[PDB]
Amino acid sequence: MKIGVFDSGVGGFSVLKSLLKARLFDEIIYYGDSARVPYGTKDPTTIKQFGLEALDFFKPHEIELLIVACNTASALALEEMQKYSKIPIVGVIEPSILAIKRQVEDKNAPILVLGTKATIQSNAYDNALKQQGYLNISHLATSLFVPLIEESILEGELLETCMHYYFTPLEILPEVIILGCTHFPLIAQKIEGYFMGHFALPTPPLLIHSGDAIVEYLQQKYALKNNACTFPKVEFHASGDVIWLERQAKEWLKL
Amino acid sequence: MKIGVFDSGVGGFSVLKSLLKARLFDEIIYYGDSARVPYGTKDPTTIKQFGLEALDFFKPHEIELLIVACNTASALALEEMQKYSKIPIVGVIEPSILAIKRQVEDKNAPILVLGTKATIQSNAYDNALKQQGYLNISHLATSLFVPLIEESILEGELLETCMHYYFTPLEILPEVIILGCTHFPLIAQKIEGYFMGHFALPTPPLLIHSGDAIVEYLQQKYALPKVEFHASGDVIWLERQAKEWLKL
Ligand SMILES: CC(C)Cn1c(=O)n(C)c(=O)c2c(-c3ccncc3)n(Cc3cccc4ccccc34)nc21
Ligand SMILES: CC(C)Cn1c(=O)n(C)c(=O)c2c(-c3ccncc3)n(Cc3cccc4ccccc34)nc21
Ligand SMILES: N[C@H](CCC(=O)O)C(=O)O
Ligand SMILES: N[C@H](CCC(=O)O)C(=O)O
Repeated sequence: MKIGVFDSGVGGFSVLKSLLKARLFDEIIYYGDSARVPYGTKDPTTIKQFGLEALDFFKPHEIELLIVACNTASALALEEMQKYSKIPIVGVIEPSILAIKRQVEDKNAPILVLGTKATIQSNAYDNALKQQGYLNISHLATSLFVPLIEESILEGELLETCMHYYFTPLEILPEVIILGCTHFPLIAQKIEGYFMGHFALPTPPLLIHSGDAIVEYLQQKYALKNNACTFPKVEFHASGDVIWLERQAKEWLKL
Repeated sequence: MKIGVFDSGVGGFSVLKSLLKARLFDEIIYYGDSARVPYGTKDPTTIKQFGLEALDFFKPHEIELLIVACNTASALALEEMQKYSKIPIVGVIEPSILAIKRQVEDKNAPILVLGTKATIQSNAYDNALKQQGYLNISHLATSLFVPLIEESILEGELLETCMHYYFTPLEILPEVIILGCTHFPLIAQKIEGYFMGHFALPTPPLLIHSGDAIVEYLQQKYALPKVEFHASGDVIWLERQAKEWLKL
């Protein structure tokens, strides 16, 4: 089985890592639109066209399924992409909704959605959760987390101050935190730590990881038993910084 | 004269404002490639191509001269753009070098260049300054300044912490600081306040503004109001910003 993975850049690596461990596919074609990253600060119209152009990139690769690892693209371009695509396209939003549905029985549990400005503004998460019966939903566009993470500021006073900037205004004790952005898993522990040290939470909140969530979904939906190639063929492509992207793949994914 | 102004997005407003105040042109065609901003975080080969493509946008407008308000595009794509352009293309780097020549007589004056990662790695300013005889040139990529400014983090603890993160490691105290990025003028007084508050200085460092520098050059070189906005991203948003901040 040969599939594709699309993201605005290298961020999607966080989703790809999960996919690789789950041995769901024998071959993966990763494509990052690095020349235009980030997507999170842009509008729906622009994002949708980006999504459509991504489909064009994959046509020669003859993939049988496309994973939109980008949360922003999943929120703004997924519907349009699915409209014209002949192969199934799976985003990272619905899988997380289902993940929450399975592990969060209390419909009143306070849920906090974190993502880019575009993702949050879209209310993609909020709407899906409401449809599933959840009644305590809060969202925050922690936009600066993206560039900080890209500069590798994964700890220290600057990150702490940035988290403080976004989280201080919160008047809820989150029991569930959605890491609704490809970049957020890289500071998940820091985020959990902030809430445990700045709030009176009795126990750490449940963190929803987009990659683990989509893995769960794919296994069930497509009846995949984790028996694909052990050392799968993976290609990395991008609209820019491709040499760099390949280096990142070897350095962090050992591919 | 009818001219064009190019930037990766809305940032070029810092230059457009200077142009407008100087009442130099009868008509201006502003284009921000907001679908792909930022340029500063990307590699040179990508930025150069972005610049060439920008030229195509202005062709039907029949502009007489093009201003590249973007410091990053000025640093990386200007040479290539001028190669394939018949109309003059003026960037924001050389004009600043000239201003510095006029305002900084002391060749040993410590000069600090601030800009995007791409602009700083190009050594555009350093090379130009070296060529003109300056002996104490420093540079620093204050990358996070761009997104902080776009999110309107123009004061407070977060900006202070970010400036500290970038400035603390400096060993040389600048007497002159070049705001080599469209966004930096929005935190000019804060950058000024940082050095005045962290060191004992009788007078703040001289800040060089890209917009003011290019206005002087244009008046000089060209012995020198309809304004329309275009964008690869949300043009309506850009026009709304123009109405709010430029009253246009
Ligand atoms: C699959 C990842 C969990 C692996 N990984 C890290 O574990 N860790 C710990 C990483 O640090 C890492 C990095 C990394 C490399 C250089 N600078 C910042 C991050 N990168 C590349 C990278 C680059 C930019 C943004 C990214 C956003 C989301 C995932 C990866 C990103 N990958 C990293
Ligand atoms: C720079 C001045 C001509 C106008 N101006 C402000 O004075 N001031 C004080 C502004 O705040 C300003 C703003 C602004 C609007 C919304 N959020 C942040 C900044 N904007 C729009 C804007 C947006 C993003 C990045 C920009 C980078 C450089 C210049 C302007 C930018 N313009 C602002
Ligand atoms: N990939 C984006 C983050 C980076 C961007 O804004 O392009 C997301 O998951 O929302
Ligand atoms: N216009 C850029 C800043 C924004 C970007 O990186 O594109 C500059 O002047 O360097």
